[PDB]
Amino acid sequence: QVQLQQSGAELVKPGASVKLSCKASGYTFTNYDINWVRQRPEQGLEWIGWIFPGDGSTQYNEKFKGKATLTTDTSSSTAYMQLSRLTSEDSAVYFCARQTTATWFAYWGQGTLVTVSAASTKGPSVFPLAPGTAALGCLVKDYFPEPVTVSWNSGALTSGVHTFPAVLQSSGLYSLSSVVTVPSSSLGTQTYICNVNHKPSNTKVDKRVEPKS
Amino acid sequence: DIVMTQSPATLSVTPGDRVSLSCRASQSISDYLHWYQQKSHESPRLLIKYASQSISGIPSRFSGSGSGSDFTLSINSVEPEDVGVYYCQNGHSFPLTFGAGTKLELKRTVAAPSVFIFPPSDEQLKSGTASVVCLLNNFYPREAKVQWKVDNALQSGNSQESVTEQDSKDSTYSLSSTLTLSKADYEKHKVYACEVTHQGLSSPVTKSFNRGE
Repeated sequence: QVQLQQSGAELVKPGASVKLSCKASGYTFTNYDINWVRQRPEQGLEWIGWIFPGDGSTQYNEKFKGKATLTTDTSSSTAYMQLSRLTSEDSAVYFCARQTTATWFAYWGQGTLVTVSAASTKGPSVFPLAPGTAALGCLVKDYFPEPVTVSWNSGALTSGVHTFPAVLQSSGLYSLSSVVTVPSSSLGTQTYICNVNHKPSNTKVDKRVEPKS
Repeated sequence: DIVMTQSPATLSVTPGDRVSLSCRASQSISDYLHWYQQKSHESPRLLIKYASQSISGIPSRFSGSGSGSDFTLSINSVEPEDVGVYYCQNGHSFPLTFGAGTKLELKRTVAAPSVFIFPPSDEQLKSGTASVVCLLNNFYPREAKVQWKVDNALQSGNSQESVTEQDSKDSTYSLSSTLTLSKADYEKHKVYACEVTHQGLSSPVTKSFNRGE
């Protein structure tokens, strides 16, 4: 039941700070270290440092020292990483990971996306795409920042689904597509609802997609 | 320092083949090398700890090799589900470091795309903007050409594109393209079309619609 749950995505003004969180479960939090790893967009893994929640002893990678700070909280079984004076280059996904014994990590968190920008958060617009096989979907347009989660029929519909990576528009906003192929005869019987969630703007939208006329 | 170096950045293989992925530790690290698999939108997964030691739960076809500096990750008989990026990691000397990654592609028989075109929603049109979306579904190889035509006027620079990660089951790709126009521009034309060229198509495929029809 070894579970590492990281805090939600972040948007950060340059020069400001953010404290990411990693909560542990399924094991005795006190015993094993917790490492932090950064993955910049379309790139590889860079190590940041570790911390022993048993006492609080930490050692860092030291290009991340005037940048990263690691703490723990035994009473809540949670590790934290404060990122200070952030630059647009610090925009990345930040993973936490539990060592068991040595330098290898069999257990990772899901990762936390951090976007460094002066821009404000804007919720998306959800538009219907609408069509033996038929295709339909949702256009999740003009939001900031990443990410957005998209599911169909509250998760009940996964087969035939394709959620495409968002593209960055000239406006400075993201636009995303999510489609699903279904038989055309079901367009009258079955209802189709794409479930869009953009937590940076706290926006949850359920859009039913229909043929017109 | 230390530097891990894996070297083919990308690799395309047939299911059933044997795959060897190299990792050059720029300093003797004995059997202290670690392999990770990261699939799209996922945290890394430990495949092999210490050069060649097994990891519980990991399929038997995965194995490690090497010592000192040069290392090898091997997949016995590769499966479609082995698509993804493969990282190696220094497990000997801090600062812990990662190789740049080798992305693995899975070959399959050529599959032509299914093409679908979607008109702008009246809901979006009210906002003064019109997005037209062209869907290319389940094709191989990845190389595909999407051409937007408006009243036989070739469109360039006013569209954005986005391809999915290779499917873990059928090894196909899907592509989504959005042609964006102003409300004014959109209503001043009739025939909107996306032209698709692909190795699986004997001749280009065109899907279209007349605005307001």
